[PDB]
Amino acid sequence: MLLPKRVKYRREHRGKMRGRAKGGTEVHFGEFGIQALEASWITNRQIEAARIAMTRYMKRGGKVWIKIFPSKPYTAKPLEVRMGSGKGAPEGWVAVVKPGKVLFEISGVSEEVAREALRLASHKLPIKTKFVKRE
Amino acid sequence: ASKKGVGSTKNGRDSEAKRLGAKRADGQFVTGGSILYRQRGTKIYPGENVGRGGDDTLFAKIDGTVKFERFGRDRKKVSVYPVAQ
Amino acid sequence: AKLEITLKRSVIGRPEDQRVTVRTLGLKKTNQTVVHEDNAAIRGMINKVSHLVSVKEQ
RNA sequence: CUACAAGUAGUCAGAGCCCGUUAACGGGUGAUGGCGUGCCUUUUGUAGAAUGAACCGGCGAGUUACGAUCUCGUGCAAGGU
RNA sequence: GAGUCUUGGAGGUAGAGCACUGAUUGGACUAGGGGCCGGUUACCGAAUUCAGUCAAACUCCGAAUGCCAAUGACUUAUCCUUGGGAGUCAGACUGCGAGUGAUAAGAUCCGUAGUCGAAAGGGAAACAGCCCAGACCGCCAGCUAAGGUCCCAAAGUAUACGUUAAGUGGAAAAGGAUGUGGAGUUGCUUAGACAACCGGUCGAGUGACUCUGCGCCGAAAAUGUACCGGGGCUAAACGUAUCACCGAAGCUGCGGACUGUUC
RNA sequence: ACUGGGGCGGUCGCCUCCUAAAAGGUAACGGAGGCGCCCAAAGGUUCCCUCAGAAUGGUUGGAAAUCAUUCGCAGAGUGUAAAGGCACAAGGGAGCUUGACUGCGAGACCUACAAGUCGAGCAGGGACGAAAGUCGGGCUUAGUGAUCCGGUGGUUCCGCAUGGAAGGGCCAUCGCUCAACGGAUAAAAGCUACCCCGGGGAUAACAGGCUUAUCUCCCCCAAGAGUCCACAUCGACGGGGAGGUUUGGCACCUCGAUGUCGGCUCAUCGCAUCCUGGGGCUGUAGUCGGUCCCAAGGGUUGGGCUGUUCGCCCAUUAAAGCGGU
RNA sequence: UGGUGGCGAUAGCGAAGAGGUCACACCCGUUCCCAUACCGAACACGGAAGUUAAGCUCUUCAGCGCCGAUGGUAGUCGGGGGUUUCCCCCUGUGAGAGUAGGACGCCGCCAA
Ligand SMILES: [K+]
Ligand SMILES: [K+]
Ligand SMILES: [K+]
Ligand SMILES: [K+]
Ligand SMILES: [K+]
Ligand SMILES: [K+]
Ligand SMILES: [K+]
Ligand SMILES: [K+]
Ligand SMILES: [K+]
Ligand SMILES: [K+]
Ligand SMILES: [Mg+2]
Ligand SMILES: [Mg+2]
Ligand SMILES: [Mg+2]
Ligand SMILES: [Mg+2]
Ligand SMILES: [Mg+2]
Ligand SMILES: [Mg+2]
Ligand SMILES: [Mg+2]
Ligand SMILES: [Mg+2]
Ligand SMILES: [Mg+2]
Ligand SMILES: [Mg+2]
Ligand SMILES: [Mg+2]
Ligand SMILES: [Mg+2]
Ligand SMILES: [Mg+2]
Ligand SMILES: [Mg+2]
Ligand SMILES: [Mg+2]
Ligand SMILES: [Mg+2]
Ligand SMILES: [Mg+2]
Ligand SMILES: [Mg+2]
Ligand SMILES: [Mg+2]
Ligand SMILES: [Mg+2]
Ligand SMILES: [Mg+2]
Ligand SMILES: [Mg+2]
Ligand SMILES: [Mg+2]
Ligand SMILES: [Mg+2]
Ligand SMILES: [Mg+2]
Ligand SMILES: [Mg+2]
Ligand SMILES: [Mg+2]
Ligand SMILES: [Mg+2]
Ligand SMILES: [Mg+2]
Ligand SMILES: [Mg+2]
Ligand SMILES: [Mg+2]
Ligand SMILES: [Mg+2]
Ligand SMILES: [Mg+2]
Ligand SMILES: [Mg+2]
Ligand SMILES: [Mg+2]
Ligand SMILES: [Mg+2]
Ligand SMILES: [Mg+2]
Ligand SMILES: [Mg+2]
Ligand SMILES: [Mg+2]
Ligand SMILES: [Mg+2]
Ligand SMILES: [Mg+2]
Repeated sequence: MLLPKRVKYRREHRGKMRGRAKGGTEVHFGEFGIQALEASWITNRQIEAARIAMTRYMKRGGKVWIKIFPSKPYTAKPLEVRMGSGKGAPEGWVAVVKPGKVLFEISGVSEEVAREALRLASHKLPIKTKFVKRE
Repeated sequence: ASKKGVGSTKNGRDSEAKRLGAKRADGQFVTGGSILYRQRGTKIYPGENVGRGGDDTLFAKIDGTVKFERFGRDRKKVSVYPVAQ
Repeated sequence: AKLEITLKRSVIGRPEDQRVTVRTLGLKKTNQTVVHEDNAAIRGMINKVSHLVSVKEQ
């Protein structure tokens, strides 16, 4: 389960998710990839589900790149507490994903296999996505 | 109606804001003594007829017109020039 | 070169800065018209409140 | 005027009927039409499912003294009392 | 004094970037460590290097605005001082920028603009805070705003070209689908395709893919139809365009009162 | 005292950063840290200087002591937190010193006030320097506390008939974890279900409302299970909703009273259907079932235990529904 | 050439050449002033046998660094709209990156 080895601050602002992705909008390492059409937090749990789904269908053939890394911590308060008395404790890790971001790339399989592997992974993610090719 | 116990924060402190920055505009007439800029360190340097106080305050040593101006490549100064007389 | 400037919209519900500009053109009432010399000063005021006013060129 | 009507009770519009005045582009009543959630207090906000008053009448709350100060007025004025 | 134009300036946000700090992906590459003999391995690896991500407390950069001034110009009438008298120190919602929260709350807490508060009128069925707009009085005059024009209900059963068949309009998601409109790419086809029917027989198309408009399913709550205000509507819905008209206590007209300024 | 009711926990003044929306300012029991000093040089001045780290060589000696060379915007240092600064150094070294001066102070910043900050320049008398000049502590920004009262030193001041004195004044300075840090007193803890008054829906507990984390239900993908076979049945990792019966969050109505659990009596509504009616699929031979679809017409038991809701149990039943009001 | 200034490295690094009578250096000494936490290395005082090897000066170069448009894009003031964690439209404005390009110095004063 991906998370950073250390972090400077354990509790961060949630921030905002306006705009298209700054970078990573083209398939760069792989041949094929899956691109975000919508903005969302993607949890490290969702990245592992998506990774496994595509990797199993490829039969561990070829090669998968995970282009997002869940670096941003998010907090939650304990169940049933009142508001205030300091920020909640660190809960998990997310990657912020804006429209245009290529999330995964695949190489070393056919386009037919790539399409299906990435379709399967798409259903694990909380965003709409499009299959993309390198140029 | 039950109420879950809650913790505490170890934060909640901050010093008084120190009202730093520019106190007179470029092109404004000042009297001698007028504080031009309050700062930590030399964000801006003393130029012509300007002094640097013990806490890095820049002040006019004469009456005249304030000019903030580029000081070489990376730095800035502020100067005071006498009026045309 | 003169401009007939008419206040088409109310200043109610508008930011103070727009309200002030409207009033400084001498427009105190909806559908009032004022005449000013066409210049960069007045054109800029009109620009700032173009949504509130209408301009005939005399 | 009123027994097919849904009403903070009025208001504006309005026939009909009955009157006739401090004589006025009058008075009474009101089919029907439009609009319309009392008053007060307290509130971010009250038609309020918040508060107060059954109704009517009477009574019922910034005063006076002595000081201070300001404005205004008057008398006299480097004096005034 | 203020607005606007012009000119100068301070400042590190949005964005962006990786030059620093921190995080981080892949490749090349190995110092070193771990399995396995001073010897070797699909086990991890610091540095280096190539490429690639990210940041409230990163910045080689860096706006729009806002702010401080100067200078006249055009405009406007405020502004300052002293003294007398207060009230206020529970705010609300809306939009935008943040935090807290679960990027919940008609939540909470700041910033910023508005409205309510302390604002009646028109619209949003009804509805402090939304849209339009500020009520000195009178009028059985007129023009407009938002919002509207089949009937309730004032004004178009307007015009033109399209779309929708779901009462969608007139509440909802992942996702699912030969719904239907428009574009475009492309495989194959009278050297006879595709379907049917023993690779050959039969006579014009047939099959993918992308983008996009409008619909469909997903869609179960408690007194009674019960998110169109109702009737009802296939336009009386949606898109685009055009012109008429209605529509307020806005503006104008006519009459009256008062306040202020100037003469 | 603050307090997303109060109690309990935590906090209370000062400094630095972020939040803070590119002037300044700006909240929350928002996110991070510091302070209540230290230094007689770690101050002043004059003069000289350059750091981290790495590579390579070298006795002891290593990964790393001291030595040498080379590369080296700083990757160091700057008493201490952080930020802003700083390599003509504000960093390092040495000599001489005490300006870590007295009287002040045009003019500014900051600011409700009280305070707080900067300051050229003038005079006195100095330190360093050949001179120019710099010096009224420290790279900058924390290291602090009003008044009253009292102590100590100084004093061309006052001295209750006069001379003194007592005592006061003025200048200097000392005594506060007065830390709840603008300090109520020199001096202060609890219980009240025996309680009372004034108030508040400004503020909690019931019910309602908004929200829907939690809860109940329904879905998507399909890895697996199911001899084989994802989809009879079940469905991981993940993803999307609906509902508003749970626990809560919020504190919007009600504190000049909205009686508060369960049961009894009387129901009525929803359908996510317990039974009965009609069906599709089945890992449906039959009899039984499983699962999904339609369906709310009617029906849906009596007891033991417990205040109980619920639950377990006995015995039945076609069935012993789940929820709202 | 040497001294001494001003100008954002367009001035700098790096690389390859060229030059020295005078000037600037290195260079040669430690008696003297002065000097090294040890060292005449440096600083200081003196000298001229040597040398352009280095500094210095002058050419050439775009590898690094630096400067840098236009267009487009992001963002955004104002005004509207929506399917409202966000998005779209319109009059303005407008980066950063990237790039075309510039650039291996420009301007004084004094002395010889
Ligand atoms: K009526
Ligand atoms: K009551
Ligand atoms: K607001
Ligand atoms: K409908
Ligand atoms: K609360
Ligand atoms: K010293
Ligand atoms: K206190
Ligand atoms: K109740
Ligand atoms: K569902
Ligand atoms: K109550
Ligand atoms: Mg409860
Ligand atoms: Mg100091
Ligand atoms: Mg009837
Ligand atoms: Mg009748
Ligand atoms: Mg009614
Ligand atoms: Mg209230
Ligand atoms: Mg009361
Ligand atoms: Mg009563
Ligand atoms: Mg950003
Ligand atoms: Mg407020
Ligand atoms: Mg609120
Ligand atoms: Mg009020
Ligand atoms: Mg007002
Ligand atoms: Mg109103
Ligand atoms: Mg209405
Ligand atoms: Mg009201
Ligand atoms: Mg009509
Ligand atoms: Mg509908
Ligand atoms: Mg009209
Ligand atoms: Mg009218
Ligand atoms: Mg009017
Ligand atoms: Mg008139
Ligand atoms: Mg308290
Ligand atoms: Mg509490
Ligand atoms: Mg306590
Ligand atoms: Mg700002
Ligand atoms: Mg600021
Ligand atoms: Mg006292
Ligand atoms: Mg005596
Ligand atoms: Mg206090
Ligand atoms: Mg006190
Ligand atoms: Mg007892
Ligand atoms: Mg007793
Ligand atoms: Mg009581
Ligand atoms: Mg309340
Ligand atoms: Mg409650
Ligand atoms: Mg209630
Ligand atoms: Mg509140
Ligand atoms: Mg009552
Ligand atoms: Mg059903
Ligand atoms: Mg550029």
